[PDB]
Amino acid sequence: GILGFVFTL
Amino acid sequence: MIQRTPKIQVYSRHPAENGKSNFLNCYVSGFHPSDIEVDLLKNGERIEKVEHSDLSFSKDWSFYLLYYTEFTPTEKDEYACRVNHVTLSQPKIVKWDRD
Amino acid sequence: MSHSMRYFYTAVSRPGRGEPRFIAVGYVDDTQFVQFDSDAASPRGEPRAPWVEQEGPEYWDRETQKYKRQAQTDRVSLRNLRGYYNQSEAGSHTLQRMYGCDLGPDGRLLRGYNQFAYDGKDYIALNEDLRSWTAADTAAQITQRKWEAARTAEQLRAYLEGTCVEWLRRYLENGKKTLQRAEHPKTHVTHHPVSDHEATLRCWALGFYPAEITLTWQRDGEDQTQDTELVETRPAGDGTFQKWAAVVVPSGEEQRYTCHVQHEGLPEPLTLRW
Repeated sequence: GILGFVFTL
Repeated sequence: MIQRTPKIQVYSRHPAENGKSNFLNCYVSGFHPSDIEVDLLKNGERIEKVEHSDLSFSKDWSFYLLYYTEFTPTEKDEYACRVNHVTLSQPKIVKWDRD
Repeated sequence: MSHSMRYFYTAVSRPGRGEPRFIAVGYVDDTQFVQFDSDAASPRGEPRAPWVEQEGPEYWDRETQKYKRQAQTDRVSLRNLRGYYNQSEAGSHTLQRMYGCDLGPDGRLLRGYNQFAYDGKDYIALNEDLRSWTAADTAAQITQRKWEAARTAEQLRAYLEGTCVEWLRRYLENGKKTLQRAEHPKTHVTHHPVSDHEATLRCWALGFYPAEITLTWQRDGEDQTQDTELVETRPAGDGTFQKWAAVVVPSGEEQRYTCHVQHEGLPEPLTLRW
């Protein structure tokens, strides 16, 4: 199951 | 900006025996960037129903893909894998060698 | 023994040819279980193993939703990276990510990881402690400053030490027959004359799982590692792997050569002869 928290470089 | 050329291996899933159903593989690896075209050839002509793995990559970040089709080898039929990539001036053809 | 779950993400911009493509694949050990491709006819999380196929539509819809959200996000990251490096609008660029976790014989976390590359080069990596970063260059130091301010590592550490492991554990239960068994290589040795004084001996290993293997030619019991052609380990297409190792030998000396095969699925290493 993938990480659900996202964020940009 | 990395540019790395594909390593190509063409091989069968099981040791080839004439008249026995099998799977022909072309494994392309070690390449960058990710766009690539891969064809499997039978007697010089493109094999129609060819499937492939989804794009993945190795520890050094270089990409790899498996292209494959079911086939039944015979004594005379010749198979090859043809690949094109930004690093190649012309599509590169690797012939299948049973060993 | 121990197991891993790893995700691999690739986002590729293509200015003037629509928005960047996003492709993800997931593995438990050496077994693919999922893929998502934004360019797929229907972009959805796709099962690739029987032991996630029995996960119901809710699990799949949630995975799909998260993949789409990730893909959009990675498109913003590509935009940001173009800016950091003062790169033109027109060129195509690649962002890769790998992350995952490993667990041990007791089902407990061993380690987690999360690394990023830009245009095929190391960009920024979460350090082994899961609390700090290593930036490869000046631009990556910007991302470091940004993630330090935002405490991004805390989010990543919580997932990697917690939910990543819970998933891995669940998948290991569901796919035990597949996942917790090694398959020994099937071997054979071939021979080809090369000239009036040399021949090639080729040592084959087929059908093995996991991918890790060592093939070594020896002469009189001693390694000839420096003189062997070793091919990269390659997928058979059925979830197993293949490799071969070849050595060119003086014709007539073949009886002194042995191929040594080491693999998890072997109780003892093999010694083979032509």
